[PDB]
Amino acid sequence: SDVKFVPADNYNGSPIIPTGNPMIDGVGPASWAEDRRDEPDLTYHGSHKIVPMRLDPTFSIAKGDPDPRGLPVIAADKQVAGTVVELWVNRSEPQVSYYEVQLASGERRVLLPTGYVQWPNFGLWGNDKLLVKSITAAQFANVPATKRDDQITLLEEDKICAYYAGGHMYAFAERSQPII
Amino acid sequence: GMTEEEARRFHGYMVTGTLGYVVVASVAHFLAWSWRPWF
Amino acid sequence: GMTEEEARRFHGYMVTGTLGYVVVASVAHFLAWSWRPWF
Amino acid sequence: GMTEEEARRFHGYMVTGTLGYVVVASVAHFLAWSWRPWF
Amino acid sequence: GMTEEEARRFHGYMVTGTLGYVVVASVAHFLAWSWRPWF
Amino acid sequence: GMTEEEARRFHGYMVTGTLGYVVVASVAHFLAWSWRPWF
Amino acid sequence: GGMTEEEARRFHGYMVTGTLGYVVVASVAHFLAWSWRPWF
Amino acid sequence: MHRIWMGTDPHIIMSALGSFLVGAVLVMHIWAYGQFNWPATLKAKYATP
Amino acid sequence: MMEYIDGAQIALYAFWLFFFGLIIYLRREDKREGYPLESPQGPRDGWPKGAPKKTYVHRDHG
Amino acid sequence: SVPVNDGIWAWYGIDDDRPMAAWSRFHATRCVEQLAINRARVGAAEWALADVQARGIVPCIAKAAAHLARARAELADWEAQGHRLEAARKVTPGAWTTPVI
Amino acid sequence: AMLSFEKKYRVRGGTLIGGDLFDFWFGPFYVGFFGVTTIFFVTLGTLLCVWGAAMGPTWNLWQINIAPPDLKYGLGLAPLREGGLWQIITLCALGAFGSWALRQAEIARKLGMGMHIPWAYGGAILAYTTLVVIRPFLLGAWGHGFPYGIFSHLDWVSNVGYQYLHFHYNPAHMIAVTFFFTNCLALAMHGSLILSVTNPPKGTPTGTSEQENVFFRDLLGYSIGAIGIHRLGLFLAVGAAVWSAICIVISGPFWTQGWPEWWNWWLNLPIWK
Amino acid sequence: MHRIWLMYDPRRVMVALVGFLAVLALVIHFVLLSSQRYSWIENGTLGADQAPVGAS
Amino acid sequence: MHRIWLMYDPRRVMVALVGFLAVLALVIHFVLLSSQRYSWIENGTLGADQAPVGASAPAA
Amino acid sequence: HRIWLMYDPRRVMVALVGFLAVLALVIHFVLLSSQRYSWIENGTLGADQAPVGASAPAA
Amino acid sequence: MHRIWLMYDPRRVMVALVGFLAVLALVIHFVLLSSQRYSWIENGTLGADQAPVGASAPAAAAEMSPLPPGR
Amino acid sequence: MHRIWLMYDPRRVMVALVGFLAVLALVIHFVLLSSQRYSWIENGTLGADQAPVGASAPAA
Amino acid sequence: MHRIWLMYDPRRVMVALVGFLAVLALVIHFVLLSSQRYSWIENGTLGADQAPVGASAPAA
Ligand SMILES: CCCCCCCCCCCCCC(=O)OC[C@H](COP(=O)(O)OCC(O)COP(=O)(O)OC[C@@H](COC(=O)CCCCCCCCCCCCC)OC(=O)CCCCCCCCCCCCC)OC(=O)CCCCCCCCCCCCC
Ligand code: BCL
Ligand code: BCL
Ligand SMILES: CC[C@H]1c2cc3[nH]c4c(c3C)C(=O)[C@H](C(=O)OC)c4c3nc(cc4[nH]c(cc(n2)[C@@H]1C)c(C(C)=O)c4C)[C@@H](C)[C@@H]3CCC(=O)OC/C=C(\C)CCC[C@H](C)CCC[C@H](C)CCCC(C)C
Ligand SMILES: COC(C)(C)C/C=C/C(C)=C/C=C/C(C=O)=C/C=C/C(C)=C/C=C/C=C(C)/C=C/C=C(\C)CC/C=C(C)/C=C/C=C(\C)C(=O)O
Ligand SMILES: COC(C)(C)C/C=C/C(C)=C/C=C/C(C=O)=C/C=C/C(C)=C/C=C/C=C(C)/C=C/C=C(\C)CC/C=C(C)/C=C/C=C(\C)C(=O)O
Ligand SMILES: COC(C)(C)C/C=C/C(C)=C/C=C/C(C=O)=C/C=C/C(C)=C/C=C/C=C(C)/C=C/C=C(\C)CC/C=C(C)/C=C/C=C(\C)C(=O)O
Ligand SMILES: COC(C)(C)C/C=C/C(C)=C/C=C/C(C=O)=C/C=C/C(C)=C/C=C/C=C(C)/C=C/C=C(\C)CC/C=C(C)/C=C/C=C(\C)C(=O)O
Ligand SMILES: COC(C)(C)C/C=C/C(C)=C/C=C/C(C=O)=C/C=C/C(C)=C/C=C/C=C(C)/C=C/C=C(\C)CC/C=C(C)/C=C/C=C(\C)C(=O)O
Ligand SMILES: CCCCCCCCCCCCO[C@@H]1O[C@H](CO)[C@@H](O[C@H]2O[C@H](CO)[C@@H](O)[C@H](O)[C@H]2O)[C@H](O)[C@H]1O
Ligand SMILES: CCCCCCCCCCCCO[C@@H]1O[C@H](CO)[C@@H](O[C@H]2O[C@H](CO)[C@@H](O)[C@H](O)[C@H]2O)[C@H](O)[C@H]1O
Repeated sequence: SDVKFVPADNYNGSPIIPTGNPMIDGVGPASWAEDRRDEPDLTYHGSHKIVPMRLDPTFSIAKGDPDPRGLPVIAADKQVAGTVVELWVNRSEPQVSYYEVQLASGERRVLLPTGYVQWPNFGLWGNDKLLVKSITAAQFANVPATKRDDQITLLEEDKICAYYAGGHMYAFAERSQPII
Repeated sequence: GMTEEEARRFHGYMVTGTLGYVVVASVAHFLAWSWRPWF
Repeated sequence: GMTEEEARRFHGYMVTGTLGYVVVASVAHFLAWSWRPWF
Repeated sequence: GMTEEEARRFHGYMVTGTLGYVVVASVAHFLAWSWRPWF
Repeated sequence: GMTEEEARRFHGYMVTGTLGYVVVASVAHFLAWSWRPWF
Repeated sequence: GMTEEEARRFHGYMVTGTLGYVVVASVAHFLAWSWRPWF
Repeated sequence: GGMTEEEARRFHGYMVTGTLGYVVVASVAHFLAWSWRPWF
Repeated sequence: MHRIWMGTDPHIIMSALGSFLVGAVLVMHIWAYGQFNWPATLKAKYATP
Repeated sequence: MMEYIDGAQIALYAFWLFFFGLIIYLRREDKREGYPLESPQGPRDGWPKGAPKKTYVHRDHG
Repeated sequence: SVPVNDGIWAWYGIDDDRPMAAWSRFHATRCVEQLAINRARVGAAEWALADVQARGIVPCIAKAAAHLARARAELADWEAQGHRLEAARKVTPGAWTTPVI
Repeated sequence: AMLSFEKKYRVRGGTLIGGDLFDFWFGPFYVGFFGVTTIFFVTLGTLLCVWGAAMGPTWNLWQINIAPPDLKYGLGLAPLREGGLWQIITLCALGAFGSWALRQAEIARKLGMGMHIPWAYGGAILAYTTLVVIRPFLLGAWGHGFPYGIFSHLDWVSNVGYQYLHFHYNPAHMIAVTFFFTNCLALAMHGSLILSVTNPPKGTPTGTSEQENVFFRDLLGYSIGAIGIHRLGLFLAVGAAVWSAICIVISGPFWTQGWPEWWNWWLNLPIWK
Repeated sequence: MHRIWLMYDPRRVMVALVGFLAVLALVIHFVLLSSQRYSWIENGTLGADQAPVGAS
Repeated sequence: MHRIWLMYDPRRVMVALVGFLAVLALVIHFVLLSSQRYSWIENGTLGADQAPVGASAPAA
Repeated sequence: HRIWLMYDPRRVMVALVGFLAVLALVIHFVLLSSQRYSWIENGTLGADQAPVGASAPAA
Repeated sequence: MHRIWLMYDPRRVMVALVGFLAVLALVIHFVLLSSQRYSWIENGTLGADQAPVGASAPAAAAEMSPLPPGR
Repeated sequence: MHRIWLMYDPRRVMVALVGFLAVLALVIHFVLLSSQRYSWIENGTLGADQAPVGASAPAA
Repeated sequence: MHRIWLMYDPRRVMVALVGFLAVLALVIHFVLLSSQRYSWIENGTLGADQAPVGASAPAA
């Protein structure tokens, strides 16, 4: 028994049903491109494209924007998941690709993609906590780990991003059901 | 998934509600017919 | 969800709400009828 | 966080405020009617 | 957050500001009425 | 940092400048009315 | 940075003198304009 | 009979009763001013020729 | 001396033949990923048959 | 420009980060929030310096040290606000029972 | 049939209405409750269009013309052969387009995608609803809608424009046109750039985001960047439809004169009156 | 006969059914409301012999 | 009867109900205001025998 | 009274006020656009002088 | 009802209040300035009996029509 | 009263006020300038009896 | 009064002030130049009695 899903019935257009925890097995909106190349993305000059900002001294926060480091992360159940302790930057097109969150409920640091963070009041004011609608504060403990802490492979990028994407369906049982 | 006795219980309500609606609609047509017949 | 007793008490307000609403509407229709009848 | 005390107290303000508004509006209609009746 | 002490203090400035505004507005209306009544 | 003494001092200037501006605008309206009254 | 209270008063004296001198020129301009073609 | 007031708020009761009376009394007056031709006869008495 | 046939009509059918050629080409390009399709009756290609999956030469070092 | 934390509301004069020596509940709330954030921000900055010293990458060590110093300077700025509000809290009658700092 | 990677994505859940009841596929298509309502309205509307062609003068595709009622019918349903059919088809159209957008929302929720596509389509639905619902309602008769016919609706567009003598002078229309033209330019540049780095001349290595960024920056002087160009393309394409809705709703309900004489306010600014 | 509710969850049918009947009732009323013979808001008081007949 | 509120969330049904009734009430008032016979803001003071009536069938 | 458990007063109060503000503004502008109640221009007319819409023609 | 000051930041309530009053004031002024009767900048010195009043009923001549003949 | 300058930044409110008065004053001048009664650049030398007045009520 | 320059950067104020006076001066001159009475480049040599005046009340 290692197949991640089964057909809901035998008819031709029927959905599949996951056999385990779909966020972890990677089924439905939690699935990732499992064949994706397990190497880092590279710049035009061949250096690692995505690296913690701590390891490239040319990068800095833009003067008008909030510094996310030290801010608390608020998860989907409104509990504090942790605090941001590092930024990861894309060096080909200068931007923040990930926050790295020190978990409050353990010893791990996990990556948090920027596309899953909302700022209070759409960032028009406040700018003093991060909102993560996708997953609960408990589910942060299972965010996929990178093999190293100074680089990330294209496969690890897919696994981490897919994990948060799955939470919009799987974080609470009610999220899968219709509104009416 | 719903059990067969739950389905049987609902079916009794669903038949009765439908037929009650159809009965009320038939009286509405009787009033409309008396006021201004369409045939 | 909700308990069957909590459903029971809610229904009584929803019924009397609907009844009070129908009552005002019925008076409003009789006033309208007395001012300018439509049949 | 609501409580049954907070709810019951707030209900009094909403009820009394609503009714007081409807009283002031009823006078406004009395004045409007006396100036230019719409029936 | 807000204390009742500030909430009660503040309401006193609201009332005096409001009354001053309504007093000025009602003088302004009665001036306008004397110049050119709208009923 | 800002003391309540400085808030009190600034309030003195802000009120005086506001009232002095309204006084100058009063004299302007006195002159304008003398030249060409609008009522 | 900032500005010192002595620098503020030193600036203010020129600022007032500039403003006064400018108002004087504008006053003479308006009186020349008025005696050429009054607007009231 | 008094138990009918148990579980009520007396300030709601007086609010509802008071508002009902204000509504009813106004309606009754504007109706009655219509039927009884008063103050219309009052105005016509003191009106100017 | 052809009354019905005129140059604007001739041009328009010239375009239609090019355009339907172009749609075919684009639908061949659209199948370089995800094809052939899985089916309970075995692989399926749709129509037109897709162009083969490309392999991309990476920048040698930088 | 708008300040980061009051943002759009700074156009209307709400500006709770400004240095305040009188007691004011709004500034106290802001200072408690910003102290916790800046203490965590210092804690992060010195973890970052320790990591880069372990790797030994000199220009990164230099920048991480500069960042830590800057983070300490910002924390000191908020601790100054906390103390001057603490002094006012003790004497202004309506003020909080809990300390600001 | 399924794409080679598709099967693991075909889970239950993400519906707005109906739950598991319609949560299945038919060939490539996702069905769902709004799929069922889509097919209903599409079928009813299309067959009523064929009925409109049958009782009209020709089966010639270009010439079929299902026209709205006379203005005298106001906001009522007209006799079906006198424009009431156009009204029933319009209700089917509104139902079909709304069902399509909600079905897109169900699909996006099932894939863990953002709601950008349903809302972008809402821009087009807004323009259609302006043309057949809002503007005719503000004018007080459904007969102000455009007719359903491949060329007869172009006759309507022509005549509505000349109701304002010189419709090019409509200021919202100038903005809408500028968005449409700017969108098409931006689409040609974005397509060209991605293709030119992914399909370089034979024997050249595959390009990079840096080369794309450098070239673009020589075109406009500034870097738009990867997410920026997709924000721009969405802003331009949807803004074009929104300004189109504005330009037609102000023509008639709010401005009734020729559009050239609207520009009189510019000539009379006090600095140069 | 009750087994259709083992195929179709009744709570998800009944919401669909109500929508269909609400739209159908609105459509029929508006079709009548703007007919000549049944425009009751304006000619409802006529009586059956005076009501229009669509002869031509 | 009350098990309907065990099938459905009462909060949702109340918002659905009030929305339908508000739109329905607005539609009916607009239909009346838009008619001839019931355009009450302009003609509400007319007596029941002077309010408009739509035309009868012809005599033949 | 328990309806206030299901809805936050901080939302409800604004929603109710927003509804009333819109409804009041709608009714005023509908009346102002009428002929009978165009009170800015004609409010000084007596109730017998004020406009009335057309009647049934009887012919 | 002074508990309303517990529900919101009072600084923001004053900003909202000032906005609402300012906008409503400008709405009522420009409505009046657009009317005939209260176009006070042009006609403010007219006496109350001289100020315009909206007509109770326009006349007509039976051959005249304000709108062209329609279809 | 003066504690309002704790609740709001003086430096900031003054800019908002001064900007508002500039805008208000300019609007009122331009509204007057485009009237007939107060087109003072053309007609400012007319006496008050001689200046334009909007059309009156008298009519057939 | 010089404390105002502690509250505001005087170099920001001088820039805002000078720009305001420049625009205001130009606006007034172009308004006057577009007028009839003060079209001074064409008619500046006319005496004060010869210069245009805007239309009066009819007073017929
Ligand atoms: C105006 C200028 C700009 C106008 C701009 C217009 C742009 C239009 C672009 C899109 C048109 C193509 C759409 C498409 O590819 O759908 C997939 C489908 C199937 O192939 P597949 O997807 O690769 O494989 C799946 C299939 O093999 C097995 O799937 P499954 O078993 O799960 O499902 C059952 C089958 C049954 O097959 C069908 O039902 C196909 C019926 C297609 C009819 C519509 C053709 C429209 C051509 C328009 C171009 C032109 C035709 C003249 O598969 C399906 O169920 C697939 C359903 C696809 C539904 C697509 C509906 C598209 C309707 C577009 C209407 C456009 C009207 C303008 O493809 C086809 O069946 C063949 C299409 C071939 C490309 C068109 C080229 C025409 C060139 C001229 C004629 C050439 C003759 C040799
Ligand atoms: C907390 C107090 C209670 C209350 C307690 C009383 C009492 C006690 C009396 C009334 C009376 C009246 N109330 Mg009250 N009333 C309340 C709320 C209301 C509301 C409302 C919108 O909520 C309305 C419309 C009314 C309406 C009315 C009238 C029917 C009546 C005459 C006064 C008046 O017009 O007051 C309009 C309402 C207000 C201005 C606000 C309510 C409070 C004020 C102070 C008025 C009522 C007290 C009155 C002055 C007492 C006089 C002495 C007694 C005769 C012994 N009440 C609140 C909830 N009401 C009197 C009555 O029955 O006369 C026949 C009376 O004796
Ligand atoms: C300096 C502290 C006080 C002050 C102290 C006094 C005193 C003291 C007197 C007045 C007087 C007057 N003040 Mg005061 N006054 C102040 C601010 C104001 C403001 C304002 C916008 O803030 C205004 C409109 C006024 C207006 C007025 C007049 C109504 C009145 C008559 C004199 C006059 O014409 O002064 C013209 C000036 C102005 C309109 C503006 C400038 C204000 C000047 C700087 C204040 C001093 C004026 C005083 C008359 C000087 C000579 C008297 C000395 C005691 C010898 N003052 C400040 C805040 N004012 C007098 C009065 O009431 O007589 C019956 C009077 O005795
Ligand atoms: C808002 C910016 C632009 C925009 C965007 C846009 N359009 C979109 C989308 C987006 C983002 C989609 O997601 C959606 C889609 O799925 O595309 C594949 C769509 C789409 N844009 C479409 C077309 C379209 N968009 C247009 C315009 C625009 N679309 C805007 C300019 C036009 C124009 C200007 O003419 C057309 C024709 C469709 C291909 C598709 C929506 C498909 C859909 O709704 O499907 C369900 C309905 C049917 C298949 C048929 C309904 C039939 C009716 C019941 C009967 C016919 C009535 C009709 C009114 C008759 C008209 C006759 C004409 C000759 C006048
Ligand atoms: C212009 O002219 C044109 C339009 C063109 C002319 C043509 C028109 C056409 C073609 C019309 C077609 C019409 C049609 C065709 O079929 C119409 C079909 C109508 C139908 C089927 C109506 C059915 C109504 C059913 C109702 C109302 C049921 C109510 C049920 C209730 C209330 C109870 C529910 C159960 C509960 C509450 C359980 C409680 C206990 C529980 C839970 C427990 O105990 O556990
Ligand atoms: C132009 O002519 C056209 C238009 C074309 C012609 C066509 C017309 C047509 C087709 C009309 C259709 C009409 C229709 C249906 O079809 C109409 C259906 C109407 C209905 C059903 C109305 C129901 C109203 C109910 C109301 C107002 C309830 C009020 C009160 C409530 C809720 C309770 C409040 C208290 C609460 C909540 C707290 C409880 C305790 C709690 C929570 C606790 O204690 O826990
Ligand atoms: C003309 O043509 C067309 C338009 C077509 C014709 C048709 C028109 C139609 C369809 C009209 C429909 C009308 C309608 C339908 O519902 C109208 C419904 C109106 C309603 C519901 C009015 C209700 C108003 C309620 C008010 C004002 C409440 C005030 C409360 C106050 C003041 C107290 C606040 C409480 C606080 C502060 C709490 C303190 C304690 C706290 C915080 C604590 O204790 O914690
Ligand atoms: C013509 O056609 C159409 C337009 C259609 C017709 C229809 C129009 C309609 C529908 C109109 C509706 C109008 C309306 C409805 O509600 C209008 C409602 C108006 C209202 C509510 C006005 C309220 C004004 C209140 C004011 C000004 C208060 C000011 C308070 C001040 C200044 C004090 C500030 C605090 C200080 C100084 C110190 C604090 C100290 C502290 C903290 C400390 O010391 O600690
Ligand atoms: C066409 O007609 C339409 C338009 C249609 C008709 C309608 C029109 C309408 C609706 C109009 C509304 C008008 C309105 C409504 O509110 C108008 C309200 C106007 C107001 C409030 C004006 C207030 C002016 C206040 C001023 C000028 C203050 C100046 C202060 C000064 C100078 C001192 C500053 C402090 C200093 C110097 C100390 C620093 C010390 C320091 C640093 C230290 O000590 O350290
Ligand atoms: C058109 C723009 C505005 C034109 C008006 C200009 C102002 C005209 C009147 C000015 C009169 C003097 O105004 C007066 O100045 C003194 C300082 O000198 C201010 O005094 C203020 O600061 C002092 C400390 O320096 C505090 O102790 C005092 O409580 C406070 O009010 C007063 O608040 C103000 O009332
Ligand atoms: C006692 C007076 C003390 C000083 C008062 C200062 C008053 C300053 C101007 C007040 C009016 C400004 O105008 C008012 O601005 C608020 C600011 O939120 C707007 O408020 C709204 O829009 C803003 C953005 O613009 C949103 O962020 C906000 O959530 C929303 O409520 C109002 O829609 C507008 O009417």
